[PDB]
Amino acid sequence: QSARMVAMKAATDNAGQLIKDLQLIYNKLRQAAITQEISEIVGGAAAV
Amino acid sequence: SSGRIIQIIGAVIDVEFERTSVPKIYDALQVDGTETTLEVQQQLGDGVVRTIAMGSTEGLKRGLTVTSTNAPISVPVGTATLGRIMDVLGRPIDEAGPVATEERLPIHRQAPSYAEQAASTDLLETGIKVIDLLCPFAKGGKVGLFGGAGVGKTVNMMELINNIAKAHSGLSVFAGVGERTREGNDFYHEMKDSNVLDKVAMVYGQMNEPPGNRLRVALTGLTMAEYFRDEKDENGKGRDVLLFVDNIYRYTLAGTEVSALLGRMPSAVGYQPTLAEEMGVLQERITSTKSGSITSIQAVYVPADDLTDPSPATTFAHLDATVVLSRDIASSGIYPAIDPLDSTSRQLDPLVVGQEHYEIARAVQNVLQRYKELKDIIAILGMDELAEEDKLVVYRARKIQRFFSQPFHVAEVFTGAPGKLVPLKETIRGFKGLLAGEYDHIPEQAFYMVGGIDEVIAKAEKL
Amino acid sequence: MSSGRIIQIIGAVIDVEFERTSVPKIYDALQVDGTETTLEVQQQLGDGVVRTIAMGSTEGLKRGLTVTSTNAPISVPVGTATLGRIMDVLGRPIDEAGPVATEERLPIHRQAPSYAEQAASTDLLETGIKVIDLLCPFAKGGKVGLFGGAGVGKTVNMMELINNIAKAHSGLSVFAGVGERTREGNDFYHEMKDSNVLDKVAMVYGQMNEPPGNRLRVALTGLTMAEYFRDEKDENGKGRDVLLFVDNIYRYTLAGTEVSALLGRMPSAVGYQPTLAEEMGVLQERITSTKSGSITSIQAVYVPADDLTDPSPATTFAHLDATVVLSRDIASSGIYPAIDPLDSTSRQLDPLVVGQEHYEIARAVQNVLQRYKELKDIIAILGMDELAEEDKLVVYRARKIQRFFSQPFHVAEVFTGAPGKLVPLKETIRGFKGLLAGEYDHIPEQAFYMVGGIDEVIAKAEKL
Amino acid sequence: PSEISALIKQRIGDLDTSATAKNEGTIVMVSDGIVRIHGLADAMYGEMIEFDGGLFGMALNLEQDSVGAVVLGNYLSLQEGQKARCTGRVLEVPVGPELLGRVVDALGNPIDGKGPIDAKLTDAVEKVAPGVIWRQSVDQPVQTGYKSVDTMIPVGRGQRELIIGDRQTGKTAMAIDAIIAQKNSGIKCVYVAIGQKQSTIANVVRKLEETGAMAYTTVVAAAAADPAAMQYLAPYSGCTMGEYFRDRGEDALIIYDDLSKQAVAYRQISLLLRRPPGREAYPGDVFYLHSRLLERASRVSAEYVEKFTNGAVTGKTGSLTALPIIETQAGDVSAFVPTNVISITDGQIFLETSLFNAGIRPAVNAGISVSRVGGSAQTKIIKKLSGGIRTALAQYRELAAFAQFASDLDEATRKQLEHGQRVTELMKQKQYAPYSIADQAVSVYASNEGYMADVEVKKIVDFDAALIAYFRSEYAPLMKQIDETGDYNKDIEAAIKAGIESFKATQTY
Ligand SMILES: Nc1ncnc2c1ncn2[C@@H]1O[C@H](COP(=O)(O)OP(=O)(O)OP(=O)(O)O)[C@@H](O)[C@H]1O
Ligand SMILES: [Mg+2]
Repeated sequence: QSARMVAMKAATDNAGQLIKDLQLIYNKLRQAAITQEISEIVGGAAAV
Repeated sequence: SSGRIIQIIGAVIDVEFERTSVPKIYDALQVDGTETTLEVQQQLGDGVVRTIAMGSTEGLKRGLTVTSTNAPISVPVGTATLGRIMDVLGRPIDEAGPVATEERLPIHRQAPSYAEQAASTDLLETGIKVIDLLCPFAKGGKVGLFGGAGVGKTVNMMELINNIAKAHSGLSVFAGVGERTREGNDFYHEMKDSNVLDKVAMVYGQMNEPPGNRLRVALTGLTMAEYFRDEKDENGKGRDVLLFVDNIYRYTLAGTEVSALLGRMPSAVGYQPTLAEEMGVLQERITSTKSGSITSIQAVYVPADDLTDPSPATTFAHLDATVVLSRDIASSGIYPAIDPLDSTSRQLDPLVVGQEHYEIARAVQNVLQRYKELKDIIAILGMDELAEEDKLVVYRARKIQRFFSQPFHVAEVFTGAPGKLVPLKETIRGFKGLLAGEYDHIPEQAFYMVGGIDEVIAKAEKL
Repeated sequence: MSSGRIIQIIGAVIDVEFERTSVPKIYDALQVDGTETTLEVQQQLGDGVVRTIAMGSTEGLKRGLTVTSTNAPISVPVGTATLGRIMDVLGRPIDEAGPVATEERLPIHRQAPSYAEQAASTDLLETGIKVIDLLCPFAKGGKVGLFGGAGVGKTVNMMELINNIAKAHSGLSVFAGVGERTREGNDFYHEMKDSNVLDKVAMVYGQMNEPPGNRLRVALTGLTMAEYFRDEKDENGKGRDVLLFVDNIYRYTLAGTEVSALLGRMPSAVGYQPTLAEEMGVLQERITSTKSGSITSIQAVYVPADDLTDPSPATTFAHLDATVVLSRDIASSGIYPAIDPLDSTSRQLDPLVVGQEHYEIARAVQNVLQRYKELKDIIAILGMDELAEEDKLVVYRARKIQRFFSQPFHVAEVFTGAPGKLVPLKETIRGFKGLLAGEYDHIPEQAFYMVGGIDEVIAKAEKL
Repeated sequence: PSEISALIKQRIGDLDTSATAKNEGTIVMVSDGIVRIHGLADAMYGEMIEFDGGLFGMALNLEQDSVGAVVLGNYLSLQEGQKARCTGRVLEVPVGPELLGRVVDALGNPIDGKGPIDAKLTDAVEKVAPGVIWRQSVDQPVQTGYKSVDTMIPVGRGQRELIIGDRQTGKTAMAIDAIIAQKNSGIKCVYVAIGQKQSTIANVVRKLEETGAMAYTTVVAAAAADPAAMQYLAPYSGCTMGEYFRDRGEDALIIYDDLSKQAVAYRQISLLLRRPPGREAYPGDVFYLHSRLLERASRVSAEYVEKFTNGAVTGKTGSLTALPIIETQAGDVSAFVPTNVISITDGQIFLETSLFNAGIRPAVNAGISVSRVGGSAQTKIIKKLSGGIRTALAQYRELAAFAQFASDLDEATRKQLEHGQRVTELMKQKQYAPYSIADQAVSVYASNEGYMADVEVKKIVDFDAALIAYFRSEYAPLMKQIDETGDYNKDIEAAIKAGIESFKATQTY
């Protein structure tokens, strides 16, 4: 019982760490997507 | 006072006219060399116009004279088109000789007015288990078919065609919109061997023609359906007609193609800003009226199974049901192979369907979705370690899946082409009994590939 | 002869022509002849052609209509009477209580403060709130990052700040509503009025019912107000040191993006104006102290999309000096204010700034509060009495700390009775140090709650 | 018979009284309801324009040599050479209490087939919000018949509150049901529909008529088959009609539909004007566009009322509550348009797809939906009784994970879990079944009294309905008095508890 308890605690901690990781990468990707699309739009508008 | 070819770039065409004589929008322009025709898109002043080529894009010479008709695009309509396949221009493409009628009508009428909406919602039944229980239809409705590539979707539409034809003198009509012409020919011949073409009219846009043609096939089919509905027969009310869209997405893409070359700026995805305008123009001319109604079926394609972008988003704001086909249920050997858990309709309402049918649908949703989420743990341990509770649930879910297996009326060769078209009430009875457990003592196989309780019991007794 | 006539109108941008011998400079002020709308020179288009923006609605207007200039940037009233008065960006009263009393007018723009005037010292503002006073001391002429949602007493904290600065340091208060919603603005007014503090503050709002230029320039408006008050010298020189309240600078950046887009200029990485940093700075450098007087800033900050790496907050942090964050749970725990005493960061947190002992004390408090925070989960799950008794002592002491950091407010006096208590350092410091010594481990946590200095705490404890 | 003949003749002799010296323009360029015209040197900004075909147009771009204007009616009837003409006026639409029971165009033109409308008054669509000095606080509540809504998310007369969520989430139903609850409020209501299937529109119409509430109600719809400009301007017109009564000292409610959609239309229009695009093609002023609309609705200081009436009315204060709706893509909040919207409202409400998919009807997620106006928008009794729900729902939502758990956990956790599960289920509700505040009151009392903390969860709704009917019959004067006032008193609660314990003692559920 003790060992299972400790392992669950560690699992929770690793989950939190991975959550941080994913959140950071998500922010980066959202920024990149916005950049790409706005560049597309401005180029297309500049076409005329 | 004839215009001339002044500039051509790909799909966009321009013509000079005498400033006094100026064509109006949406009127046909006659190439004085070839049969090819031009539609006005916008007036460029000074007698200059912008147009799109209806037909081939060959044989074109800067400075070739072109004339007009000073009138919108009108094509023949009437019973003299049934069982015939026409081009975007309404010409015989089936080599069955010219059309017989001269009843020609334009294609850009306005949407039906507000005051003339059918003052009451209606319902349509198909005699099909999963649909008439979980995907109800309103006569005049809007239906979407998403995905499905391991099964014959055209088989499903043709089944619905036989459904409506035997169900009503209300004829049917299909329009080829970016048609995978292999499947189109297959459908043509299979309807042919069905001997059912008298209630069918055919126009094809088959991924080989300037984008305008594939744009406008939709309008053609719309016009045919409109007029055919408007033929008030012996009573003052014509038949309620059915439409088949080869793909709405290709209708969107047709305008999407040359929008930028039109001088249109791109949209949020780079699309055409007039997307919603044309979409509504299309849909609002598809309704139920005070006298008669028109409904349609739309074969839907989804890009990368992604719905979270405008191209399906706009469509969804006009449908009434989202029939999403299922592949692995087909792998389960199910004939219809339609998902029972994702497909919905806005028509699922007790006030319109009654209470009992609605609540039966509720219960079956609950049991199926609960059975799904236990799959993992069942795999991990087995049925035994689960409480005795939900064992009957598993059995009932399996029997439900079997009950959904509906032999097709018209395949001509899948199980003998047997029709079921079971009444909604009988299926209600059967599913009510199954939910209660009236027959939760029989192997699910007895519920497989059959219809009502009579067939299930007879099968269980014969084995 | 400065009358020029409208030549072209789109949306909010406005174009006029003038004589090629008399051309207004950029940022000059144009009053439309016969109407109360005003035009702002943006870029000289040559040929006596100028492209400008309007200040308000643009309706009914028609081309060829004459417009004069002022040959100068925008000037607004400034003076002592400006308190208790709500004006537009143009410094024109909207309280509808008569015109502005002063005849003193100053142009909105001026260059950045001289390098020579940057004071060769850096010291700390005294406040009596007992929390920032230890953990995140403010510099003199600093920028304080503030975060957290509404309903946690933001207005209340501002109330207390104003009260203290005006009371002890005789500070004057200026508030700028960038992109304000009218209802909360009016509520804030009524609060200014009931709590007898309105007479000491100068108020200007820009609503989100106005074209962007209004919202952009209310900032510089309030800034200049503050500049005038500070540079207004006192007896024997040494003009006051003042505090500036500005809402949602992020809205400011957004309005800058607005006007840049309307000019038809390409976006930035995310899509802000490419010049973003320019206006950000131009705002910043006029926020500082001088050899005469000082200015300090409180700025409401909102982080859209929670991106600490977004360009706008990134540029913000380039000038931030202290960070204060507001909690929801802490307030729900009946502790006011709900300042998280664990995320607030101060550039001034150095033994070279607050002194050696003060620095070490604060670090020790931080350690204790951390230590208890990771204790919390174990206390919850595995009980309490399964740990080191020293850890339990830590628990009690940290609880006393948290109970103590909240205090009555002199603004809270009118709210719920209970007159507030002003407290400086050198008593907070001593009391906290003694608490760290554990010499008060014989007293319930209650004596620390809703109370002033440690002497008061012991008075209550004896009386409890 | 001969009557009209005299009528037409007498009318005719009233005309051609002189020759006009008007200034007008002519057509140079046409594309998709957008026209470049030449001439008309003098022109009001945003002047409404007339054309030889009887149609009308809206002038936006006053360039130095020409004019761009958008078709208001239906183009595909205009050709270069035809002559425009300004009206010497700005866009204006009619208002008036006679508009009740009437359905019109975004221009204010009947579509109900009920003939002309005798509006004595018309007004310019575009105006400005009153002076912030003419704002006084919000204290009168607005009822929704939704216990969760009316408890955790109070709504006061003149407040801007946002319903938001993903698609097919009953948002339309939420708005209309909120409308229904106005049998007794005495306020009037306006529904604004944007880009909708006339079928849906007519269904809503018919349903409302069944409720009969289309008598203190007016509605306009910019369906999907309408000129984009019509759609773009329509919400402003609705705001105009609302402001009519607001400035009459009256209190009312209005509802938008798909402000996102009209934003799309405006995007398209601006784009066709060759204006500089912004992010996602959105001209920046979209923020300005929406904001200049929303703030026009509020609760005003009665002093403003009095001075506007010039003495006509002196007692009441006008108000107007704003209930807009935004549809979202996969529940994002970071999209530019919603992001703009958020900082504008006084409070927001989310809809979660899973809950309705889980059959949670309604599917509101109270976990993030807030109303920063506080209890000031509740009645005293509800203001009193909300806290129990508040805290119970809190505790549940932190620790709801234990559903299958708590076979070994401490008992207090189990009891609190049962409490939470029951109260969570309590809010499941059907459309067109508004709860009077008395009904909500008895439900909350039974909740906090724990008299439902002893009954199975599956029949909680049945329990509630039975209780409802029981009081409704037995103790009608009590609820009468309650909803007359909405005050919490020891006598009142004692009567309520006596009735409850009687019900438990009496007929079972
Ligand atoms: N509490 C309820 N009980 C029973 N049915 C309900 C309930 N709430 C909503 N519905 C049903 O759900 C259906 C769909 O809701 P609705 O059409 O209002 O979603 P929507 O978001 O407005 O759709 P769209 O996004 O297309 O505008 C309605 O037809 C309504 O009958
Ligand atoms: Mg809706």
